[PDB]
Order: sequence, then C-alpha cells, then structure tokens
Amino acid sequence: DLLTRYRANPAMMKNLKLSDIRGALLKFAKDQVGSRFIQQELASSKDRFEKDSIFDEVVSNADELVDDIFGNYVVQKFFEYGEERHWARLVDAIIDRVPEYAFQMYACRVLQKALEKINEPLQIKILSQIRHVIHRCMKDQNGNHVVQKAIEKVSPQYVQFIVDTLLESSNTIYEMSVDPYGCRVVQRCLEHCSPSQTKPVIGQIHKRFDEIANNQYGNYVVQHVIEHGSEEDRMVIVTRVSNNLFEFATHKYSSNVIEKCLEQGAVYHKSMIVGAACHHQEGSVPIVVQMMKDQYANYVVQKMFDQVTSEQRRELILTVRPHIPVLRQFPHGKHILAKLEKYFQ
RNA sequence: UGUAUAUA
Ligand SMILES: [Cl-]
Repeated sequence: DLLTRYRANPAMMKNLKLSDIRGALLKFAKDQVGSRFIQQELASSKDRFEKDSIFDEVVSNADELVDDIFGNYVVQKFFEYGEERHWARLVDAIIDRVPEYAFQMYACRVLQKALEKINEPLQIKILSQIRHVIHRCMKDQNGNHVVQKAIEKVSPQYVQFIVDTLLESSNTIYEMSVDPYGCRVVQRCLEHCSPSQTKPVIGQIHKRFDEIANNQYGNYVVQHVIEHGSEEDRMVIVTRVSNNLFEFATHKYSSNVIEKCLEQGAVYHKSMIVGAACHHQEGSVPIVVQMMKDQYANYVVQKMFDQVTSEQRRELILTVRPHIPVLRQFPHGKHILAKLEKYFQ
C-alpha cells in the first residue's frame, strides 16, 4: 500500500526515507518507480544508518532480487565502494546460487559488480562457484562477461582454473576461439594472464592457426596473439602469413590478420611481407598486383603503403608501376589507385 | 569495395 500511494502522487511524498520502507523493500525493489527511489536515496543520503536499515531486507530477498529487471540495480548499489562493511554478508546471501546466476542476464550483472569492487578473498570466494560451471559459462551470452570480469580484476594465479579450462582438451581453445562468447574470454586471457599461462594457450592457437585466423571471431583471437604474444609468436605468425600471403589476404577474415601484422610488426616483419608481396613469379604477375585486384587483399596493400618504411614503400612502387594500365580496368581499381596516388608521384 | 562484443 505504501508503494501504491507513492506511485500515484510522488511529489506529494518527497519526505520518504529508506527507513520508512521497512518490510516493503521487496515490492519497492522490483518496481520501476520503487527501485529508483531506493537507488536515488542510497546515492544521495548521507546517513549511514538509513542505508543500513534496508540492508537486512536486501540480504533476506537477495536470491529473488539479483535476476530481477529492477531489483538487480538495488543489489548492485550495496556492492559500491562506500559499502565495504556489507560485502561479506551480501556475497554469502548469493554464494550458493552463483553457478545459476552466472547464466542469467540480470543476475550476472550483479556478479560483475561484485568482482569489480570487492576484495580478493571474496573474489576467490566467488570464483569458487564459477569453478563448477566454467566451461559452459565461458560460452554463455551472459556468463562470458563474468569470466571476462574475473580475468581483468583477479590476479592471474587465482584464475588458473580458467586457463586450465582453455587447455581442458585438445580442441577446447579452437572451440572457444570460434565461439562468439568464448573468443572474448580467450582475448582477455591473452591481455591479462601471465606468460606461463598464455604460452600454452598461444600454443594451441598455432596448431590450428589457419582455421582460427579466417573465422569470424577467431581472427580477433589471432590479432590479440600478435599484439600480446612474444616476439617469437609474431615471427611464427608473420612467417606463416608471408609464405601464404595470397591465401591469407584474399579471404574475408584472415585479411585482417595481415593488417594486424603490419600495424604491430617490427621493421623486419614488414620486410618479410613486402618481400613476399613483390616476389616475382616466373610465369605470372607479382602477388601485390593480384592482391590489388581482390575484394579483400586490396585493403591489405594500402595498409602496406601506410605502414612500411620509405625504402619498402619504394620497393612496392617499383613493383606495380608497370601494372597500372591493366589495374585500372578492374572493379574499384580506380578508387584503389586514387587512395594510393600520394605514393606514385 | 571488406569483420564481433549482453540490463530499466
Ligand atoms: Cl537470458
């Protein structure tokens, strides 16, 4: 009845405080208008006891509020930085159903707010439950964000079980790299995990490099290997793409990998790619010229002109200068050479 | 002329 009154004439009730909600916290937190009063009060109130008064109502009904369209924000407000005195109780209120909450679209946002704010003992206490559903959680539309959040906010030694799940079986990393949600977990792992953890992960990627490099999601995983992997990792990749420059460049997704190699690679990595592009075939035309005729590889050669040194750019100009006549007669070849005209003068 | 990344 208290909520029914407050919805009708809200401005006629501008004195309402959180201590007045009392046993109405459930109806308020699950209401569109009610949950905001709670949130606005929690943010604007300077009284620690008013905010603590409803907290036992929050703990008592946490299991019902975490995956509510509106209640999930009320629970999140008590995970904020100025509420550390309440973290341990709130985690215990939800700890046993974390395996469920990881897959729910509202409750997962609460688990992320927890991992973002709480201290390491409680973080490990939440990953304790994610351990039970980790493989299925990595691929979930909701759960992958909880695994991503753990990788960013928890020290590498306490997310080792996530890495060992990537190395669960021989095909796990391929399975994850080609999954629209598991591939995001692999990238976060490449960004934040220790070299002893990322070296076996990058090891599995190399064995099925071609498939992953041309997958609509795995190509992002390969691009993250180039940037965050070792210098030898970039060598094995650049040597791989250099010897198969035409195949990698003329496919929709692996063409982005060659672009990533040019933006990240050192001078001699650029030299391997430029050398392979200008390597004259005895019975045909240089690879860079065929690449300019392709729907995808033409963006790769302009990337070369934008990224290589002047002497390597010099090598490219002496290679395709005899070929502009036959190049202009291919689809979009006029716009391609026009973007390249600043290099042909 | 060519690719992704969840809440009122
Ligand atoms: Cl859902």
